[PDB]
Amino acid sequence: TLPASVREGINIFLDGHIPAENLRFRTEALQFRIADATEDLQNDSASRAFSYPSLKKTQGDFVLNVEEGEFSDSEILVMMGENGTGKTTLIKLLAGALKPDEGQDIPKLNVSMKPQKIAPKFPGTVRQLFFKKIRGQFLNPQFQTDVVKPLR
Amino acid sequence: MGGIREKKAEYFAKLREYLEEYKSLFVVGVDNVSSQQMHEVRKELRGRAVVLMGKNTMVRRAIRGFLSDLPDFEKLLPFVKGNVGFVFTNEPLTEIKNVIVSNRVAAPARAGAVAPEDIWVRAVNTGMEPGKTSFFQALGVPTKIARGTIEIVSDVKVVDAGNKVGQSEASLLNLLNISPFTFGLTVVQVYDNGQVFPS
Repeated sequence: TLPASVREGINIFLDGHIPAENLRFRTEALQFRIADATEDLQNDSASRAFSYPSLKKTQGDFVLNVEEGEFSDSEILVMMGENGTGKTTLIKLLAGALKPDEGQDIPKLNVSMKPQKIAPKFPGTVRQLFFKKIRGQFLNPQFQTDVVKPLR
Repeated sequence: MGGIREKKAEYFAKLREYLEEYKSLFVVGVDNVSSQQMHEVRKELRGRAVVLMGKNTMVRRAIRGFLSDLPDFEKLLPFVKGNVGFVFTNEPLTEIKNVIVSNRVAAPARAGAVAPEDIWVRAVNTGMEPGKTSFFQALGVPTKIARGTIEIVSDVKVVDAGNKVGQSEASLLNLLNISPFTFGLTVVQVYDNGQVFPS
């Protein structure tokens, strides 16, 4: 486009439309849930989910400390912070991939995990790999909208 | 189609003379066998000597017996089962069984039927593309996707003899193209000359 101001260009971007060009570049507008919008449920499920105690994982060059926290069912938790902080380490411990230097987390739970940096190391083609994991998830309409149709 | 006999005592009367005309009398099972298969099987018998009719109109071997001196009553437990015929023949006992029992007409199993013998499915590629592999697994046939085709992991027994074949079990086997049994006139009994032979 023609050059614009900092504030102005950003504002137009988020609308998903540009007037001179007259194109709706993005099919749907971006919106964030207010938190008023969310469903209101009493949450616990089985009374709360599992909980982890203090954990520590020390490489010998880096040390991670964790404060006891609780997790509940049907919730979502964000993890933020800078890399090298052991954001990755923490998740691994919960995955059971890593063993804590101190602390323990032996849960009954079944865990699915997605790694941070993805480098291929699986022989096979893309469809075969995803079908082994689950077919039927591939059938769902949700998955058509998000994965299959956009990329092809 | 109308009400007129649909005979009673008349068809019995033809049947009466038929046990008496022929030496060897068989009690036989159509139930399983298709009728191109039965009708062909019967073509063989027919050149040699012939088969005739009944219900309980069949069980009336007693009247036939009563005319002569041969059985009653006296027989072990009247062996008749669902789906029985009588084969009247010149043909001696042993040969009749080898014609009928050996030469059966192919055919696939059925859902809700008791398997007569052990059922197995082989290992190898079904040749079929990805889909509901799950249906196979439900039966206790292990399968997995290898090379983008559905393959059966191993040979195993799906059903044993004397156990019923489930409705799902049957359908899935038919898709595989796996059949295997011999259909025909399942011999259930013989009379010849005052003597009773079981199967």
